[PDB]
Amino acid sequence: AATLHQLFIDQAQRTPDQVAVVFEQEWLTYSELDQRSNQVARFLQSRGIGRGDRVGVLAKRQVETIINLMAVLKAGAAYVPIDPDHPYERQTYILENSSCKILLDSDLYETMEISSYADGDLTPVAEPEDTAYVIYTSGRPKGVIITHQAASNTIQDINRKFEVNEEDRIIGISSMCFDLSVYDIFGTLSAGATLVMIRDPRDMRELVRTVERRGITIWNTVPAIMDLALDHVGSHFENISLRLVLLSGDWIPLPLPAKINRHFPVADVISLGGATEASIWSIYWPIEQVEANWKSIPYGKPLANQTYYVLNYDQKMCPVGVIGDLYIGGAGLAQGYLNDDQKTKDAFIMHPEFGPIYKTGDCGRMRPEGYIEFLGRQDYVAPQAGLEKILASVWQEVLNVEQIGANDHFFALGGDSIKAIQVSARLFVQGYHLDTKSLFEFPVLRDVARTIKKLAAA
Amino acid sequence: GEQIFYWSPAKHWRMSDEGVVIGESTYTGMILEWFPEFYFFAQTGVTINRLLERFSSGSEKEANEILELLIQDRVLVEGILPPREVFSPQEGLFVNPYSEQIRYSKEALDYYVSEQLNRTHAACRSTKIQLETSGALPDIIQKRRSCRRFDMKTPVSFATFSNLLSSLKQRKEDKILYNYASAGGLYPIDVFVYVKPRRVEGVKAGFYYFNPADHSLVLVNNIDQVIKDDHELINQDIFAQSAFSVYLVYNARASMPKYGAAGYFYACIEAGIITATLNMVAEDLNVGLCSIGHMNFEEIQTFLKLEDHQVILHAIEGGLKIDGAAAEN
Amino acid sequence: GEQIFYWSPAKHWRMSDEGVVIGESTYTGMILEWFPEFYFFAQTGVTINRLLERFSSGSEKEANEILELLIQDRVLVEGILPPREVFSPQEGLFVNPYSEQIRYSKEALDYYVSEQLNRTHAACRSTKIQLETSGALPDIIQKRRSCRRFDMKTPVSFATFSNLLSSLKQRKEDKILYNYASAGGLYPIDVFVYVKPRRVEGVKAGFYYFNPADHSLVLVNNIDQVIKDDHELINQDIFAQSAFSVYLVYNARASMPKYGAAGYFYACIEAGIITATLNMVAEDLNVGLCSIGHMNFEEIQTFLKLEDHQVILHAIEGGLKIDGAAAEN
Ligand SMILES: *P(=O)(O)OCC(C)(C)[C@@H](O)C(=O)NCCC(=O)NCCS[C@@H](CS(=O)(=O)NC[C@H]1O[C@@H](n2cnc3c(N)ncnc32)[C@H](O)[C@@H]1O)[C@@H](N)CS
Ligand SMILES: Cc1cc2nc3c(=O)[nH]c(=O)nc-3n(C[C@H](O)[C@H](O)[C@H](O)COP(=O)(O)O)c2cc1C
Ligand SMILES: Cc1cc2nc3c(=O)[nH]c(=O)nc-3n(C[C@H](O)[C@H](O)[C@H](O)COP(=O)(O)O)c2cc1C
Repeated sequence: AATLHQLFIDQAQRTPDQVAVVFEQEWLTYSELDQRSNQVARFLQSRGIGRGDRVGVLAKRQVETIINLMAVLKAGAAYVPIDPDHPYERQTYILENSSCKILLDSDLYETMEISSYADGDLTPVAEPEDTAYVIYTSGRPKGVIITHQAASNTIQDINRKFEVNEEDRIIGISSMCFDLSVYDIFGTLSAGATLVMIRDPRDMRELVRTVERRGITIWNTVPAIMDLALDHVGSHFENISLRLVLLSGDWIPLPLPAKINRHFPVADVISLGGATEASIWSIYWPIEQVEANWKSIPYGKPLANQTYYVLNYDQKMCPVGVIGDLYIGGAGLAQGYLNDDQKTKDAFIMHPEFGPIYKTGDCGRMRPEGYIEFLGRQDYVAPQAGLEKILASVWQEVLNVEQIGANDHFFALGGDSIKAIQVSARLFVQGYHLDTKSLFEFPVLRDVARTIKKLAAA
Repeated sequence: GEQIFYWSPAKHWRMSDEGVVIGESTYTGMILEWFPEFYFFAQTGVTINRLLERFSSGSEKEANEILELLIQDRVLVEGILPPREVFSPQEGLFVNPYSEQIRYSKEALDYYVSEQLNRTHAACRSTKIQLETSGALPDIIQKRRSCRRFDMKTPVSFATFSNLLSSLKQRKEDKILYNYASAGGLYPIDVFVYVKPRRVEGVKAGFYYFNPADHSLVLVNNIDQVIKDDHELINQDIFAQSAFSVYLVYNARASMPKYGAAGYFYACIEAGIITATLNMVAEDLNVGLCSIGHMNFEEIQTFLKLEDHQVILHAIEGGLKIDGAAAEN
Repeated sequence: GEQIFYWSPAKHWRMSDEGVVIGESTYTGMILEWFPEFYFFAQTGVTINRLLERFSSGSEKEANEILELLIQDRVLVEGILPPREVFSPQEGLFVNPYSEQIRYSKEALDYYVSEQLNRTHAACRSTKIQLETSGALPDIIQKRRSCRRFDMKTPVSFATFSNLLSSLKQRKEDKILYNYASAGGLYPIDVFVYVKPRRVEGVKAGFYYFNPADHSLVLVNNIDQVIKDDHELINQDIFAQSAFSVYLVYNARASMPKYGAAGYFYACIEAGIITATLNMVAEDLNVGLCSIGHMNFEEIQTFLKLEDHQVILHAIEGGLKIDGAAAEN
């Protein structure tokens, strides 16, 4: 599978007029993305960017960001995504810790007049053993070094196991600072499919309209996004464009496949997850319908070119199951942590009877049915209106409290992003069909009440 | 390189104690000092930047908020107005002698209609010439009806679809000719079609521009699609069943340089000429059509990537007529 | 009992050092003190008497002079605007990329036309579907041409004239039906005909209102007549030869109570539907027709004794096609 950018070039020659990536009103075809990524890649080389370098890119929800990413890979260098909403001190840490030379934003192709550079093919630079991207997690944060050979193995097997082709349309919900997006960008391109970018990932109502309006066929998020979105969905809703749901990240709730099957009766929902420390994904397990219901959803078998182990204290396989630590190996393994030898030596180790392995830190057991089950990881006043009381009651059930001041900031009870959507989702269900966001921009309980009620349905 | 905005002809105004009345809304804040000079300035065509330099005097964030709202509320516009905005001031000129319940009550409307269908001009004299009905009318004219339910299984054959759309093509014969009339022979109506999946043999879903010179469809947009929420409630089942959607678009650049504003008027007439012409070829080919007065044209206009000099005038839903079932595909 | 006048939507304004700018004219005298409050007052509908009481303050002769001129110059109007006034503000919104010589030079126009007939939408993709011309079109559609010279000797037979006008009549069949479409089935276009002497068998010269419910002509005016100076120079020979003139008139009372301003828009579309429908029945009966965009409708409107809620949208000249001579009578 060579490199990530080579899979795009080969497919861009097959279907040059196919849409490559769409945001809102202007979008790039495969020939357009190839022409503008070549022009910027030559611009990077004029600044001395070559093999072994690392380039910072800002993960804004614009088609220019796709060009910069592809242009960095074409220059032979790896890219490090930077969240534009992160504070300056955290953005600065990653840029200096990763030893990046420059940072690319959306102000480049027009600002530097790069439309004048050459738009033709560039004799390759990167090899499959080269680093494609370094992404930082657990913000202090640690970077993960993923190679081109590794990132291509995960992407190639998803598309071939699920027959991703030109007719597919992938909704780009995950932020590019999260490794999941790599399939939304590169896995989509390697099959000739179209990527639809999302302006706001926490606007659940817009996510629903986007799937219906643009005929989205592939959904690839953390299961929390699908469960929160289907709580902004009426009881009589039904969509037949979505044909594949890839869920990974955090636990996988049991009531969620029931929601997915009832609203997308044609979607093949797949329960997976493969640790960012490896190629993004590593485990493959389709919901094989449901003939079994207990208390947990099993992880699955290795995706491809990867292995799984339940190991004890001497790094030996636990017999006929035996809950233990979870290890992975194969072609998906990362090179290591960037500029941290202590974490790399502890996490990436050598197996006495097999190739290198990585310690996920998760706990689990091999079921006698052939699948591994996930068993956890780390061991050790009064309202002034009826509408204010209803809104407080929703804050009470989501945040588990009693009575609150209307001026208590929504996170005075520990409220976060996921619980912010949970609050507005329940407000949406009962008939307050307005702004389901705007929970942190408006601290006052009443200010949210004036924003969520009125108008609503029609 | 900057966008130039004009005061909308559809918006009339007044100054007030409350604030600046524009249309049906009263505005407050910076906009009160900018006015009325802002009105005078805006008919001439001004950019956002020039407006800020002239009126900002303070927070450019405070100046941008009022400018953003006048563009949003369509008081400041970037190009020609759609028909609905053109005609909106006429409501203040028509004295309505009937009750509003005609629009809300099927019983009040059924009576208003029967009165309007037996109306006569008031200045009629007491002389009469009874003519003759003895004539015969072509069935394609006399049997045309508005079809609001279509065969959703049998695809429109590629031959049928080609024949229907050949009514709009060019004919080279010492001079370019069409099969329908056009003020000044300028033919400024762009014709677009949205085709639903599997409903027209040979045509993938998507928005196409019909080029009458080649007799070809040229794709504009296969990503987006028309949905039922883009249609008025009373029309959503018409659209649901239909195989394709026709959109009649006025190209001001093909008309106004010669006839001025009357070319926009002529294109509205020409839209009807096209609509009626279409509905007859359709009857010849056992295709049904139904004209659609209103729909979310703001979205369709965006899907078709129309320019500032193009506005959608009319829409038509079409498909094969019911007569026999088929295998479900 | 007093007449109520409204500020015309087609007129936009500005205050000046010179005086009161309204449209393309600057006004002087009393009107400078009355303004701008007069503008605000006038959109609401005011009489001449009420205006005098409020603004006269002096010579009622001096007050009447400015009121007489604002009504004459169409700044103050008594009813719905004709199409040409409706669309007039659009000139300030259309940026023309061509030179004015298209309108003054047959050579500049012939080039502008050929460019507009080979135009395409700019947002077209590089995909194509070549359809099929193999089809057959009805001769009544494909052979219709604009006829600008008519047989001035052979009278239109009473049967032929009756058949042509039967395209517009009603049909009772559990519900009133026409042979052509109409937004909401309200059919708000009044149809009038002017017949020249001796040119239509059975019909004396004069203006008639066609009643579609009876299928009858009802005289409106036999005293006045249409002349060549009522027509644009380029059309005077069309009218000279023609046997009759059709006038399409919008009856706001048959439409606007239901659809508001959009009903005026719909009637403009319906006028084209009628025009096109007519031109096909005519081809079936070897009658020629030619649509007329502009003419002195201010006079024709007066001859027909139209009310405030009626405006003329379109005119058509018609007659028998040339093929053989006859005895001069
Ligand atoms: P607010 O504004 O902050 O709200 C928005 C937020 C940020 C809350 C929300 O929109 C959001 O999370 N948006 C980001 C998109 C997204 O999906 N981000 C998640 C990263 S995807 C990546 C995570 S990971 O799997 O690598 N984490 C590794 C680690 O997770 C555990 N794990 C994951 N799936 C598991 C399953 N199914 N079962 C057990 N454990 C699972 C493992 O321990 C694994 O090692 C994924 N896509 C790549 S694998
Ligand atoms: C501009 C226009 C818009 C129309 N819109 C609708 C519509 O939205 N829904 C509908 O059911 N019929 C619609 N019609 C159909 C006619 O209003 C009417 O039902 C019929 O066409 C009158 O003659 P017919 O019944 O023989 O077709 C429309 C017609 C016109 C001319
Ligand atoms: C609204 C309208 C007004 C027209 N006015 C005139 C006119 O004043 N004089 C004229 O010679 N032709 C006039 N025509 C004829 C057409 O502009 C054009 O000459 C011809 O109809 C195009 O197709 P045809 O030549 O097959 O009829 C008019 C057509 C339309 C639609």
